[PDB]
Amino acid sequence: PAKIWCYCRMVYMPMSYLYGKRFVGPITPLILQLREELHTQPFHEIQWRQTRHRCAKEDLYYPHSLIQDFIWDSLYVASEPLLTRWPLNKIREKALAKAMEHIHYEDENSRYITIGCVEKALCMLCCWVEDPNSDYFKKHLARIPDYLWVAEDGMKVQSFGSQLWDATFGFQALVASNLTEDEVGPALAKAYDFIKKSQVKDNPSGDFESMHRHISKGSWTFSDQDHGWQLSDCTAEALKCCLLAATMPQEVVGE
Amino acid sequence: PAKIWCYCRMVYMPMSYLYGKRFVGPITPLILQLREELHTQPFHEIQWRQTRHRCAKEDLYYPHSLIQDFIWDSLYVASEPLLTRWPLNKIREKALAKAMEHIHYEDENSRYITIGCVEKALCMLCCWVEDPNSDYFKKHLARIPDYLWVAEDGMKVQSFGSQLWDATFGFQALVASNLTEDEVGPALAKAYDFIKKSQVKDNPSGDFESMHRHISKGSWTFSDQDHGWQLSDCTAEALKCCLLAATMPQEVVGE
Ligand SMILES: CCCCCCCCO[C@@H]1O[C@H](CO)[C@@H](O)[C@H](O)[C@H]1O
Ligand SMILES: CCCCCCCCO[C@@H]1O[C@H](CO)[C@@H](O)[C@H](O)[C@H]1O
Repeated sequence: PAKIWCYCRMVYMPMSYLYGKRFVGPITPLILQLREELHTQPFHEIQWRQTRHRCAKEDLYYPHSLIQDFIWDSLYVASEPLLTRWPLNKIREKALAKAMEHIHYEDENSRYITIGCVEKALCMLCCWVEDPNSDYFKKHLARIPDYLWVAEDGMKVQSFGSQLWDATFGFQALVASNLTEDEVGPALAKAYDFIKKSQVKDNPSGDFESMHRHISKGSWTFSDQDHGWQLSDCTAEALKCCLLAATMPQEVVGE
Repeated sequence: PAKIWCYCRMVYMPMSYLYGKRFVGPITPLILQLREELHTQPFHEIQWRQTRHRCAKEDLYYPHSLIQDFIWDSLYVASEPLLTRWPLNKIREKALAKAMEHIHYEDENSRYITIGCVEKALCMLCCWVEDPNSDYFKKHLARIPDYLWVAEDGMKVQSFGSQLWDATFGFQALVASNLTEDEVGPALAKAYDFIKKSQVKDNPSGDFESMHRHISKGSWTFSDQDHGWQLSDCTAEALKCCLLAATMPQEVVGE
């Protein structure tokens, strides 16, 4: 796990837990009346072992390799006959406990504003199926309205914040443009103090080192300081903005 | 196989071949309209892995042991995930060929009047699914009317012949009973010549030895000489009959 990308590691881990637990949601009367119209054949009177490899020709960009397909096919008969009727209690329970503790340690350091709407939505189910009555679930439910957005069309969902990146770009554009009226000074200061306050300085809570994470020291995020994720792209623009504002007079922009 | 009983070995071997080939008969319109009324639940909408161990309390005489059930459960996941989607070509083909050649070598020596109606019926299907157009199948079909029988009730099926055993018992009873009228001599001779002709003297065709069979030399069967199966029960009565008839005068019973 210390080799794969961070996004894949944080997305597939709840998927791994859900697959291990084999959790299925309750079959409401809507589900039974809607599952028939979707499939072209009867719901329960079809096969599933040979239906696993059927890729559409419209949504196919990177086809699977022969080795990957062979590995998946071998794993299907290696795991399902074994860890479903005679599951290894020790191994499976340790894996589930490690996944749960890793998710709990990750969300606390991320202030429950974890990367990705899909990842947060899946983590909410992952923590709800473990304890429907807790405080982590309630706090996850509380940050849900932080992603909805409205536009000319109906309500949409914002994948992640981008205020810092656009603010830095706008500040750079304003300082590069000639100060004709010179009245942009108050706005420049009122943005510069926010930029200074947006710097992430504290280390992640707990043993962030040796936990499949990288050291963060005076780093910048892409969305906001409440996330605490290092990203070299935004830091490079922030440093340029700070250096360009450094040569500006103190009496006009402030400290 | 040289350890188990002969009847079990000759009965389960066609069962083994049928299970290995996974042969299923054609689904006629009668089958689809009759498979629904039998099962209390829908035909295809039920489970089968956990339905394997459900023994009735009326037809249970020798319950399965824990070790036997564990062995079957382990074999179910050892064989089905392996030898159904990725079958060992060499091992399975050699096993099927050996079963076919063993059945063919056994039926030729048995003159197609093999032991048991169920075993013969299963062997007929086993040889038909291999070659519907042959001579062994036709000769098996020709000996079918050798088992049907009629009585006061409707037509029945006779599992095996018993003419020799009853003939020996009747001959012993007649010779033990005092010859009052002494006119039973012609009948005694007309039965004694048949008894002499009923002795199995030839060895089974081919290499009967070292083929999971026992040596037969001047043995007797239970049904008729056309079978060629050693049985110590009938031989003991036949020897007693021969010895008791030996002391009888030659001029009255013949040679
Ligand atoms: C030291 C070996 C102990 C037995 C291991 C059996 C194979 C692992 O398999 C698991 O083991 C569990 C505990 O026995 C059982 O519930 C089942 O056999 C199975 O779930
Ligand atoms: C020397 C190994 C050759 C490949 C055999 C793999 C194990 C045998 O097993 C069988 O072999 C088939 C033929 O390859 C494959 O379809 C599957 O592995 C299986 O059906």
